[PDB]
Amino acid sequence: IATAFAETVKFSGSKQELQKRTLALYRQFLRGAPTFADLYEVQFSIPTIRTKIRQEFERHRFVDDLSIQNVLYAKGHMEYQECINFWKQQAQFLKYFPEEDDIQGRHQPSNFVDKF
Amino acid sequence: PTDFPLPSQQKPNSAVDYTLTTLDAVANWARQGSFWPVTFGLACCAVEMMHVSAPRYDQDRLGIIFRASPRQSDIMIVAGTLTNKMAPVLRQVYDQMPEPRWVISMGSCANGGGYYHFSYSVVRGCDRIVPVDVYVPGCPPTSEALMYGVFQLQRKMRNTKITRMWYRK
Amino acid sequence: MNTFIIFIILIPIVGFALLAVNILLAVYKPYNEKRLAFNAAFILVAILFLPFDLEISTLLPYVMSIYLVSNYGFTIVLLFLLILIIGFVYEINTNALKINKHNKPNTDSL
Amino acid sequence: KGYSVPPGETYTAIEAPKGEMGVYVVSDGSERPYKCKIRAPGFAHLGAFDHIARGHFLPDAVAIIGTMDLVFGEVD
Amino acid sequence: MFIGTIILVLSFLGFVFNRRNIILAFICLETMLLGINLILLRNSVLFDDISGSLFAIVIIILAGVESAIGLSLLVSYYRLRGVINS
Amino acid sequence: RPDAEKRIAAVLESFDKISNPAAITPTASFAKDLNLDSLDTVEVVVAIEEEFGIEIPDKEADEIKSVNQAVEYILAQ
Amino acid sequence: GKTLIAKGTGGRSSRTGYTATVFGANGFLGSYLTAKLAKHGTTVVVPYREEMAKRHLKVTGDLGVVNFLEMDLRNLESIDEAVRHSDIVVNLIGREYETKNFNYYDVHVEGARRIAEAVKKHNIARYIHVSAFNAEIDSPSEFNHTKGLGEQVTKDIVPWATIVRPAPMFGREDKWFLDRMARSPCLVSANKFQETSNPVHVIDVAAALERICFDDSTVAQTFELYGPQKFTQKQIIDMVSETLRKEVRHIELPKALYQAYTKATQAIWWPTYSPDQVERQFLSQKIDPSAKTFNDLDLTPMELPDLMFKLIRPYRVN
Amino acid sequence: RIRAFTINFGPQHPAAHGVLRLILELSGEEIIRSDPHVGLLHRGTEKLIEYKTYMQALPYFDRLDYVSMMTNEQVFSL
Amino acid sequence: MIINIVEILIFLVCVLFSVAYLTVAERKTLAYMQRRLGPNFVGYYGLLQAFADAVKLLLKEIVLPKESNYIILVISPLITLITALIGWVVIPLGPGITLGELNLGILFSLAIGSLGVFGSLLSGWSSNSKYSLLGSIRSTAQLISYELILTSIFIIIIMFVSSLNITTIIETQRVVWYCIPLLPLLLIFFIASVAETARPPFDLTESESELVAGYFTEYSGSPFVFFFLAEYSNIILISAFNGYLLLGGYLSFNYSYLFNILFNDYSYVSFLFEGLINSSAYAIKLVFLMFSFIWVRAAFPRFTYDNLINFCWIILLPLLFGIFLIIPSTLYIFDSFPTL
Ligand SMILES: CCCCCCCCCCCCCCCCCC(=O)OC[C@H](COP(=O)(O)OCCN)OC(=O)CCCCCCCCCCCCCCCCC
Ligand SMILES: NC(=O)C1=CN([C@@H]2O[C@H](COP(=O)(O)OP(=O)(O)OC[C@H]3O[C@@H](n4cnc5c(N)ncnc54)[C@H](OP(=O)(O)O)[C@@H]3O)[C@@H](O)[C@H]2O)C=CC1
Ligand code: SF4
Repeated sequence: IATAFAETVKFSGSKQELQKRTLALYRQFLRGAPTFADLYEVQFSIPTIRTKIRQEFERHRFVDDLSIQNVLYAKGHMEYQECINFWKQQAQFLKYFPEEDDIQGRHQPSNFVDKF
Repeated sequence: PTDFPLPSQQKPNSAVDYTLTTLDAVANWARQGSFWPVTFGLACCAVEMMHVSAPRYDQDRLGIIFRASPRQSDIMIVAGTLTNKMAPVLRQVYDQMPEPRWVISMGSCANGGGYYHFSYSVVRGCDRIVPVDVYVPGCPPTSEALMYGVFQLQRKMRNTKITRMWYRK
Repeated sequence: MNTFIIFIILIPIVGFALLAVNILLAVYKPYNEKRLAFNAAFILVAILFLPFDLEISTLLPYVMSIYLVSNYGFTIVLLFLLILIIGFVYEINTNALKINKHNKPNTDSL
Repeated sequence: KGYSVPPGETYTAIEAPKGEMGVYVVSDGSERPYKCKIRAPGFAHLGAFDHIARGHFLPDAVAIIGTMDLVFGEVD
Repeated sequence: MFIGTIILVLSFLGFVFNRRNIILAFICLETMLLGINLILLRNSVLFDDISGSLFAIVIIILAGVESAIGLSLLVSYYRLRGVINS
Repeated sequence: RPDAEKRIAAVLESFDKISNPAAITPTASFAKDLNLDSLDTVEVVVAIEEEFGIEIPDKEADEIKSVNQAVEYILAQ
Repeated sequence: GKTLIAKGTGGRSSRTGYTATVFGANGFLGSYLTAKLAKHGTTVVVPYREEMAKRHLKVTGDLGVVNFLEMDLRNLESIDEAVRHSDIVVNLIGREYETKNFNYYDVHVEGARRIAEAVKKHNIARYIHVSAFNAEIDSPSEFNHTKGLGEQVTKDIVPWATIVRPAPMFGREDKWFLDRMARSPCLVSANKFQETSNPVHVIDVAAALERICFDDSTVAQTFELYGPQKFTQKQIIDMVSETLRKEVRHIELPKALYQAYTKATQAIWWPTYSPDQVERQFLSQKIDPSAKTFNDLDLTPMELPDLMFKLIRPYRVN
Repeated sequence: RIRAFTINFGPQHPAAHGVLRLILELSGEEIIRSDPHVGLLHRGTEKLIEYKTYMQALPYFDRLDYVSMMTNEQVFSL
Repeated sequence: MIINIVEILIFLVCVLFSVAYLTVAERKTLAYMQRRLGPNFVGYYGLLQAFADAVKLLLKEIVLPKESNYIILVISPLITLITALIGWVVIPLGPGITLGELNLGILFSLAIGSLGVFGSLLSGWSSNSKYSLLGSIRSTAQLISYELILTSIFIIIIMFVSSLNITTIIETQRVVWYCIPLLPLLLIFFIASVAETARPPFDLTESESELVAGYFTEYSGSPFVFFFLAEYSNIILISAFNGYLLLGGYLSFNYSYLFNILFNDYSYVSFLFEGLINSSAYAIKLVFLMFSFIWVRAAFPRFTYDNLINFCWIILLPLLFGIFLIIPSTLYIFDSFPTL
């Protein structure tokens, strides 16, 4: 009998309509980025948020089936729902951000020789 | 300068201490006497914790009068199992807590993960989160057990030797 | 001097004393991690608090010298309390919060 | 090896003192249960809480938690 | 009567040069009504028993209702309790 | 209108992936003229609304394809 | 000591077998290096002196990777016991002030000589000794004089002496680099009110010490950990006061008039601002021309200001 | 129109025997919208007894509802 | 000059040592009332817990980046100075004939009990938390609304007095045991007295973890012992203030001491004894009063703010205005008015 930020679940049929719907989702998910940086007090900048959001949607550019893209849309809008307020905490929130290199030391240079 | 008198000294163990054992034991007795926690109280082990507030094994015969506020607290009894979801809230509670702080891990689940320990959503012991000074074993440990851990913590407090550690013993 | 001025002067210094004991020897090392809304009954209570204080301030000299005004100060203050109590019978009719959401209407069909 | 359990489904509810507890068990026909789903009044009454709590104050809500037996070790 | 005129004048030209914070102006206008009583009370003390101090207890009882109407009117300097606006 | 699109051709120029600002004719396309992604189209739309401190509805974000449309909606305040 | 493939693994409790011992480590720098050291499965003997301060180093690893021993630099036997079983040993040690029981001598010279004698008596590979920036043999900051003597003693015996000279450090709870910026009731010193030098971030110091403490082919080299770019002066105070409060309030007092507070400092319960710090305010980074740095051990330490944005941000106005 | 704010009700000790994280929104200190938030304690018994035997299952099973223990034992046993 | 400073040190150590052991006293009597035993372990007998707890909780001292220290480092000292201690400036029947107070008693106590309220309000003003300061405004609103019907009833009981200096009430009340025997609105004074110094069955702004795991601010350290000591000291002061006017000092055995001291002493041997039994009388009238506070702590639960303002501005106050529509009336009827 309520919402929190108007999460709706109704998957359309046509892939064009799903395209437009994910597009508007991307706009809200991008617009909330200074609200995110306010809310969680990250070290990095707002353009780091924006390039990583763009990275996350380019992870699923070439997914064929609209009947997979439905639940991908639900995951996207739902994690927008859990990010637009303070359900997620910053320790929960840094699981998207492999930010620093110096945690690792010297490591694998993706050569076979240094697997050994 | 450039020379050194300082010889091979004892361990932190002494008896010749003028006035510092007395003053330190007074302050340590004050800290050892009142001793209130804040409840964090997550599960069944909190039911035994509130059984220590029951009249059979009363807290207030010792001084344990817990407030519901992490600044007014001294020690932070983690009881119940500890989810993956909880643990940042627990460490944030732990940080807003004044510097003479200790942690009691009440309950087997609270230390080394306990009876679940093999969940995706449980933390394998609060040693992954907060530093702990007294463990308390077993699913739900007895009210006897929690008070025995409390007296062992106070027995640890009786060896804190903080004032003569300012004197660098 | 010498009577209670000592008390109202000693006491602020005792307050600063028990304050300024532990400002030095408590360990600080502060690590980290350390518009609005309304109602009418949250405001009008304290607004209407004030006149009913200072009518008691009005009443206080009368109750100081209740004597030297006999048979007549009684009449005047009875008129004063009548004029005030009608203000009370104004304000009894309205001041309460109202639960906004509780509906009951009967259901109809075609 | 535990023991043999015949296959199939069942569901069984008794009134625990917090409400109807249901246990829904799909047994494989083997040593170990292929599915167990609990059903908790502390997971349903908590679900109803928003529909009940509207039009109150916060110290109303503190009492109305305790009325419907919200001990959250019976959530999942 | 230096003691009351000085606080009255400073409250007054504080109420003039008040290009910040409407409520500081409002309380300077309040403190005028106790800058005036330090004039009135010491004139009554230099004179007599209750002639001007009756007016003093009047202006105290009425300065209460001054601040009461001023608050309960400042609440309505806007919309009421709170809504969308601009 | 005047020098609003100065600010817009400053923001889009400050935005990357457009190596030729001489290719930015003002009254020109986004995805035809500069090969902007449909994702990147509304990305720079949100960049534009964030620069002017203004908030747009959904259909106003739907209709924008060239910046003359954008300036024409900028004109609404 | 011989090992397997490299340092950086991909999972905790995939344990190494390297048995390290870190002196000090209750306070400032020794947090983050044992945080990097127990993160990747190494046994750490961390000795201590105060029981209530050693606790928050336990949660870095789970089991057997943190241990407590009751050392004291007076006691030979305690340090003797402390590194019987060790494999590598670092000592970050040395207060920035004398105690009521310690000279500046024999907190990193004969205090260093005892533990290095224990190293030579135990044949411990990979002894690493930190020492201060600007570690001369000249007088003017007898702190620096004593660190130069300490480096001399650690090179007298034990050619296994990787000496590392970090710059003024920069991290959370900076002892006298940002606590005198953050709390800063009236930061007032520096007769020469500018003219300091290189800052280095603390997790970069810890990464440098981590990437030195495991690889070989670096025995007896000395390192200096330079600031990345800026080598900047007290004008960074202005960047510190780029945060809106600007409460920094440097009042640039005379030199000999400033001594009295430092001579007050010996009487106090807690340490404040002892005069070798005041003398180091007249110094700068006497940068070694020949000492290997982050570029030698393949690191790039982070810059000052953008990291300072994260590092001081509880302390804003609104 | 309505411009309402929100609070978090209990991190640790609001109601005893409950980690009652309740994200609760108020206009006039009226609970116009209520969003209980539970699930902090998802210890995952529902997964765990899929790999345990039936004799092993029961001391998982009264860890749910820890104030009515052997009744929960009894409903599983029935 | 030397006698009065050692006087004031004796009286301060009495009140301070008093309010120290009062918290142990109430915890013991709650515990026996809760069918258990209180602090029974501390040191030498078990009378000592608060006297060690004070030394305990000094040594904590946190500050908060959401708030200026300059207000919260002083605002619990404010109510420690004014609300707790200089309410005793009136020497609320310093239980002999004599006091440490010159005159003009009751409205000084009124003024300082009035002065404590924004000590509570500015305390709750802190930290700029949008869920906190509304709770502060709640606390202060109910606090002033029961201040008003302390005020408007102890100004009407002095209508049987008309003299405003402190003692004249007490010498007036020894004839009738005037305090409660002529009027039982003591009880509503008592139920007013739990609110204006909230150690109550109301507990109202102590929504301890209903807010974000903190109730007032959690200003722990020396401000905590300041707030704690000042709340308990406000309790024993307002309890004395009840035992001052509307409960009686000077128990009737001192009125009968005409039939006792004339059978005990010859002629004025340094006034050795009568101040002691008079103090005994006032002390047993005071601790027996606050024993009912420690009852009502553990008898009836919290009291629901909207109903609390219902309980102020709808019921008690019109009954009150009736009750001083009759106490001016009835003495005017029956015989006459009091002089001063
Ligand atoms: C006639 C000849 C004499 C003439 C002089 C007359 C003087 C008489 C003395 C004063 C008269 C006493 C008046 C008492 C006022 C109390 C009235 C009252 O409490 O009303 C109840 C009211 C109930 O709430 P509500 O729901 O709004 O009521 C509507 C129901 N349809 O409100 C409530 O919610 C109840 C809350 C009450 C809280 C009380 C808490 C416990 C107090 C008990 C401790 C006192 C015991 C110690 C003192 C006793 C000493 C003997
Ligand atoms: N301005 C600076 O501080 C700079 C630091 N350095 C070097 O980095 C090293 C580590 O820095 P930092 O992390 O801040 O050091 P710490 O402030 O953390 O202190 C070092 C630890 O070792 C303890 N310790 C060891 N031996 C003694 C002893 N004889 N007497 C008293 N205490 C002793 C200290 O006290 P306890 O015994 O109580 O545990 C302390 O806990 C420093 O020694 C310094 O030489 C270099 C550049 C700049
Ligand atoms: S330790 Fe035992 S009693 Fe506590 S929550 Fe875990 S299973 Fe329950």
